[PDB]
Amino acid sequence: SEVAHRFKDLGEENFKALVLIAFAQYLQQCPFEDHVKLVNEVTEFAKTCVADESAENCDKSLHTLFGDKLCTVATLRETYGEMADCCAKQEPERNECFLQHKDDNPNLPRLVRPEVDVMCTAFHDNEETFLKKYLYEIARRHPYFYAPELLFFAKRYKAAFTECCQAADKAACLLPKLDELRDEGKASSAKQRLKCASLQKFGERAFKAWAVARLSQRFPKAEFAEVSKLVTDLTKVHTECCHGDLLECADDRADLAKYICENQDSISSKLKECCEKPLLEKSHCIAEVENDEMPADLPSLAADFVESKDVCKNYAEAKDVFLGMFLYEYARRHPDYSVVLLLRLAKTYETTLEKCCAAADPHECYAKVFDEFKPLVEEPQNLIKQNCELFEQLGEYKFQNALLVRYTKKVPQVSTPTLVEVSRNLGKVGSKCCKHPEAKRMPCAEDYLSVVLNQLCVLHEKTPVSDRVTKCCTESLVNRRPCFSALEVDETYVPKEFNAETFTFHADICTLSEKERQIKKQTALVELVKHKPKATKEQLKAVMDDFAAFVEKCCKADDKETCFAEEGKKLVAASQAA
Repeated sequence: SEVAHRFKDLGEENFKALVLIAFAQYLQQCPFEDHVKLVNEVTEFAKTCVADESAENCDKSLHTLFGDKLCTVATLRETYGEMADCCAKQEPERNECFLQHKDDNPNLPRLVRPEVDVMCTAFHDNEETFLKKYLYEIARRHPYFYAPELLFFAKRYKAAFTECCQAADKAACLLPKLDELRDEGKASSAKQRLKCASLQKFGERAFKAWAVARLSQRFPKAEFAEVSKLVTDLTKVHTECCHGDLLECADDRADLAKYICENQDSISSKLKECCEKPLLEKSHCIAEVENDEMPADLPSLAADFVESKDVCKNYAEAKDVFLGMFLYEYARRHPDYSVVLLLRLAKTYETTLEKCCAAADPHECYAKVFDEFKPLVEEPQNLIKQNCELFEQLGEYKFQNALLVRYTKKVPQVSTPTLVEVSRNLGKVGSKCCKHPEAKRMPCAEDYLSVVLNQLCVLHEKTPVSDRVTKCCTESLVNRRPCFSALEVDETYVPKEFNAETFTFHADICTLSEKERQIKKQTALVELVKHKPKATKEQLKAVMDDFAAFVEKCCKADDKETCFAEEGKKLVAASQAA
């Protein structure tokens, strides 16, 4: 009985909660009230199996069980359309299908939060339904959210309400909290999508190279045998979470947090503090702790990898073991390199041994490897340096604007919603990393960038429109940023004259937040570029400022919606002329 074993391992509580997330990530357009019953039904089942492993269907694979239930409601296409065909199939082709349909940008109502009073009440009336509703939405909206981590945010989102609802000034206690979780969930979300993308599009070897270089930077004191085992289990944890096996993905992520802690001394010292915390906080901590200190006396790399006359011999026997070794070593000494930079050097190295380990004399041709690493190391350091400066000058909002134009000119074929989302996020690299010593910037930076880019890649992949995007995204995971950074203004671009309406801002813009308002301004910026790419100097940065004026002005003209529309009509003529 697997659901019984799993049920035992996680406790009714988290079992039940994880079940809701699996379903809600498989069937996103499905109603909460429905997901609630199905989970209730699966939960009621689980229990009979705990009381008797020999019961009726207690021997089924979780997917079999989990899919028949999902299908008691998926088989209706006048509501769910395409999803019905997976229910036509069987495990494992059916689960395989389900995953194949997870929507990255569902056509879902934008979630708005009710007043603080409204919320705090609901919260007291029934905290369970209140939090169920949360897990539900966060999950239907972010189909690849790391199941285990979601249970953590859940915990944190609960205490916000508990604490803040007793507080004297509820709204002031709370608001900033819901703002922190919302903000930090998105980042989590994005980060995991990248782990699944790895696995799924590029495969396990890809992911392993990442986990090797990553753990190694974080645990430079840990042995390879050690770091290797962690890399194996970390890989199983994300495989399961990314291929829909969420209960066991949590069960295993627990075990790892336990092992790590149990073998604390041999991994890292910065761990002490996480290993005393409650299970969900211990895995989050461990998952996000800082890098340990580097060993006092570590050799010179060149010795075993470029000087040793038995490098090719060693590389040939077990390449992947020897190659992990290089990365592990190379990584541990440079926590100032982006992980993708690291993997780029491993890849240079690998191919460098393929070529050299067959040439007559091997020693003389690979003797130059680190010489090849060099240009690979400058470019990124020079790009973060360049984009940080621009940041201190323009400030965030404007910076994003510059990146919008930059990326819009680059990949014009792309949906506006997207260019506005990805570019605002690309933009956010400035406030995240430029506040670090020239040492910490590259790992913070480039990696941030990759997580942003993989966001595009998946939003674009849905509805593919530009080939250069598909190219840069499919060509190799490790070279995306360099790829996009390299692209230049698409001259093939066939613009769209000028829309009469899409530049008519409406009075209600005055009631939205200053965040959204920038998103409205920015969206039109994007549209601008998509009509006049050819010549767009500072002049653009100038036409944008009018609209900001136009809004600030017309939002306070005591008009009858008049000047908002009527000024717009004159100003759209002003922008078309210029």
